[PDB]
Amino acid sequence: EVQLVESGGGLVQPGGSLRLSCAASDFYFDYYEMSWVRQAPGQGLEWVSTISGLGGATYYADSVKGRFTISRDNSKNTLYLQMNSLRAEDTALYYCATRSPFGDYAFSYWGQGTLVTVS
Amino acid sequence: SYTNSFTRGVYYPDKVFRSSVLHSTQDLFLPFFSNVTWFHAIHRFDNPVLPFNDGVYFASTEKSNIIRGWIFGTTLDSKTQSLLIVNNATNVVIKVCEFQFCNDPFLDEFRVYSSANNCTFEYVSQPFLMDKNLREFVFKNIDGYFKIYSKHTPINLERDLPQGFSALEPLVDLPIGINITRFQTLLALHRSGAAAYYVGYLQPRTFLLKYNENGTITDAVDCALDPLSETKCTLKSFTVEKGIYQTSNFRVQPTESIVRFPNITNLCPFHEVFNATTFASVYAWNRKRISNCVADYSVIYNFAPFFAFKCYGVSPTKLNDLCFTNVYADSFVIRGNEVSQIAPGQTGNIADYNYKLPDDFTGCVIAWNSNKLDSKPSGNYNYLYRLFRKSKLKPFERDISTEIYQAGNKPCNGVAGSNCYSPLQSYGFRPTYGVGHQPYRVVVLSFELLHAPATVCGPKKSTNLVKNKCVNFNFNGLTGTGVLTESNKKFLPFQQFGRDIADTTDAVRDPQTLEILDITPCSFGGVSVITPGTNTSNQVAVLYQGVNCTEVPVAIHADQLTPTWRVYSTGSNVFQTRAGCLIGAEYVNNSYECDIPIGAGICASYQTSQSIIAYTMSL
Repeated sequence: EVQLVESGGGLVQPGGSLRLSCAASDFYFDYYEMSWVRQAPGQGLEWVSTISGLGGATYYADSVKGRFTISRDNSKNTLYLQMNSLRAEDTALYYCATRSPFGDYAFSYWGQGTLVTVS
Repeated sequence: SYTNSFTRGVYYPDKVFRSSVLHSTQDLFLPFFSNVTWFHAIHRFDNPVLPFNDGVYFASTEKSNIIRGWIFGTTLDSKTQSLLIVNNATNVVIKVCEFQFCNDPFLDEFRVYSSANNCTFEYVSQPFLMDKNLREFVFKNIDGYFKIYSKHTPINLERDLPQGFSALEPLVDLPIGINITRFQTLLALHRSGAAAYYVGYLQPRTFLLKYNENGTITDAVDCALDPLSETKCTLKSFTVEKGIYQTSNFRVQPTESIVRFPNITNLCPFHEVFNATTFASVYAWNRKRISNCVADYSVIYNFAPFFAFKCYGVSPTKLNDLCFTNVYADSFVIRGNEVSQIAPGQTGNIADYNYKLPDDFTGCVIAWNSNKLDSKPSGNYNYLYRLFRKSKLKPFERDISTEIYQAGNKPCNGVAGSNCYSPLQSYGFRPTYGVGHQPYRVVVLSFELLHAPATVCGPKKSTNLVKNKCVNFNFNGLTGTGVLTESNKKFLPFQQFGRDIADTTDAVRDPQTLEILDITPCSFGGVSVITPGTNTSNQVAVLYQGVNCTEVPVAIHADQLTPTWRVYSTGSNVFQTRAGCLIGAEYVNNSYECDIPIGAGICASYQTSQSIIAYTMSL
């Protein structure tokens, strides 16, 4: 009965900056961790970054390790993803997801996704 | 010389007393109906030193003590210990030591070796493993423990190998701790004649052994032979029914196993939280996070015997096998009245106004009585707990609100009137008290596991990286059997899109340096075995889906198969169907009645010689 709405997206240029949002209304679980996923043409879906709900642990992928940044603000219960230095292989559909740390690897919820198109 | 070894060479896998069971084991065995070596003696030998790979199975039917010795050694020159089983009459012993065995393995006074070296464990077993009649001995060695067998049994009239079934009884196995790569046999000569050296080879293949209540093995299936005996072990029985069944990928057996679980060696000081000098109170606790460690849960119970060590979610005994990512540790002290109250789902005063576990919590609580630690005659008021608050809370909601309890009707704000008290109730501890009020220090370990590379796993060791061969991988708990390949996949897809109701692991993330380990099935080919029942005869057929009667041989890896199964995967008497290719039948142009529904309207029967036929489902 919860949802993960997103905002922000469109045609961008290489070597720029972009801000993606992930908000929720009926979601109040604190221990549930948040994550981002990317779907690119040709392949399926690839994990981007993950913020644990137990503490302040943040983890990134192998290619976006020292490029992007994430911030999970619990004051208004929203996640922000700041992507800087956009390369060529970044045009994809980004989706926000939430999953419980204790359990299987499958995500508990999905999002609407935004299309990041790098010129 | 190549002969056929039909159902002979079965030994006992383990030294237990299982009765009326159907135990399926995976050790080194001899495949049935396989080619072996048979040589004779002339008067020096008939064959050079045969390579001892895993084990050896020797057969002999002669008498008068002609072949009563066996040589085991890597190089027999400046190497480890060597096994020397010399069968004698007055001083028959097994002298296991390092010798200088020459190229001539002649028994007949000890001219087999030249000199001796430092020795090891030597057995003084006086019982000799010596006794027409056929003598069969299985020699093997695993985990530094040499195992011997012997099934000397009266044989029938002269032949090459007798029929029937036999099970070599377990002999006196002995721990040595060496490796053997060469094997020879000693021979006795009167005047310084012929013999019968029957040597085979043991491969690490699965084996189904059925036991009896009397204490003997009745029959056993090789599970690595013709489709009938191949499918016989997939159902865990010794008889089949008329119909078509599926296989379990037991044709190509995984030779080796890879684990590669950890990547570091530094220990973890998680015990530093348990033996802390001063702990924290339930009102204000502290959660310590640990990552990139090596967890060793075996040293947890090295302290004094605890109480209520219930670990929900995982197995308390099986803790050094599953990996995680983060280890959270929060420790506090409660009263003895709530030793069992702290539990997942169990409500109460601490489940409402204090710490509480969520619905799904893989971590474990561990508590110990600390009455002799925290006890003051005047009163231990330093340790308190929040009891008076507004309403209920959620898990992981540590509150440090140091304000006056104001859930009443009027704002006391200091005077502490009606419905106004202190949140942190300071209950004291004293030595002269009952067991129900003794303080118990409890730590709540949390094993957080995310979709991230492994950071802290069990204390198990590592294995070797084997590629381009059907092996068994257990990298991060994804225990599977397959082949690891290096594909061009730049990223590892997360198999969670369609919830993966029925989907195997296509690839795994290498715990070592960044690599792409794509998982490929060794040999599946869509193999289906049509067994008409062992009660009728011993003739079956094969079916392969997704082929064109020409791609099936190169898909099921016909080159790496048993010679008996190669003929059932040829291009002769094949038929192209709308669901694959049928091999091992005769397509009749007419049909009478559907008996065995092969698939896609095709039905088979078994009539006369008696063989499998092929027809359609006519209505």
